[PDB]
Amino acid sequence: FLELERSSGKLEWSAILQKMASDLGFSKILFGLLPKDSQDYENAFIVGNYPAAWREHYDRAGYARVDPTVSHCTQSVLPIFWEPSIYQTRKQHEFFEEASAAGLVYGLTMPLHGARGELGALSFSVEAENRAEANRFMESVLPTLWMLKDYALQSGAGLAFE
Amino acid sequence: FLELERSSGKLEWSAILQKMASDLGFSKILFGLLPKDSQDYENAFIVGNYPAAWREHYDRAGYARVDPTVSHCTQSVLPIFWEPSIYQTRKQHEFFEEASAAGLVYGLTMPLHGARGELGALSFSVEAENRAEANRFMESVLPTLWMLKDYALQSGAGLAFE
Ligand SMILES: CCCCCCCC(=O)CC(=O)N[C@H]1CCOC1=O
Ligand SMILES: CCCCCCCC(=O)CC(=O)N[C@H]1CCOC1=O
Repeated sequence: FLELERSSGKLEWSAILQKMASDLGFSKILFGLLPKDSQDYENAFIVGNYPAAWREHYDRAGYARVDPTVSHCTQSVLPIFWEPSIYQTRKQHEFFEEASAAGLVYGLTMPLHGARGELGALSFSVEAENRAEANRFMESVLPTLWMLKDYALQSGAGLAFE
Repeated sequence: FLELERSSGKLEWSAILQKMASDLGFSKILFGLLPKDSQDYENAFIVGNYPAAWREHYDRAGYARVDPTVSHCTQSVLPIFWEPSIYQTRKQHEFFEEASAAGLVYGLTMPLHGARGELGALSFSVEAENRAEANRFMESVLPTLWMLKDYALQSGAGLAFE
């Protein structure tokens, strides 16, 4: 946890975060951050190992307005699991189809709301065989994730905000 | 935690928040929240069972501007433990000495930063003989408190202001 805070720069910070996520049994992560009052989602600060094709397509298609995890983040400080039922609109249906093709089926997103108005998300995706297995897994590590997201946010904003 | 989310009104929500903190070892607590950019701390939505003399005295001589925990809250999302490591100035000396007289020797403060810009603090005080035991009491449930502060924040911001 405290290693995040000590890491000099983005690159080593990112590596620490990815490894910590890997330890817990997640295969993909995204840490994404925007400053206060900003809605420039396509130029957010992004770290992690999401597929670059997904990231580019997402930004090009403006999926930040479509991704149900992102609207949720703008509205809440509580985690959102990537349950089928968060994908409610036709476009979110297609979003899910496309996210699945990129390996992003099971996971959750922890909203980030930093001390200086930063808005963001920390998503963790797990490769699982079914929704029963995935959810039960995420539920096991959730208290750890909960502390992790705020440490990530404070240190991560700290390399971004300054 | 969901029993908090379902709370209809402030009084009802307050009782369950007080009960839960109490169940966790914290006989004194303060949930205080401001809307976006409200620096008038005496305007803040306030629940908990801090001694009323302390609160009114606090909200009148601008102890919010002296309290090291509030300074921290405007800069961090991470918890701050109440200790001389944070009370070090002379103006912060007597703050602690006075907080001590009111029974607030040991505790911690979870900064609050809600999704719509809300600013505030959830503070838990614990009764203990010494700081070693005090820290044990707090660190043992810190993951639970971490979840509780965000649950309190989301539900709370929706009752205070909505
Ligand atoms: C506020 C920061 C800007 C947003 C960066 C992109 C946010 C996300 O990509 C959220 C996220 O992890 N969504 C997941 C949900 C299934 O597919 C995804 O890509
Ligand atoms: C943003 C909220 C506006 C003012 C709310 C008061 C917050 C606090 O009272 C912080 C707090 O709990 N300080 C602790 C430290 C020892 O005595 C106290 O009263």
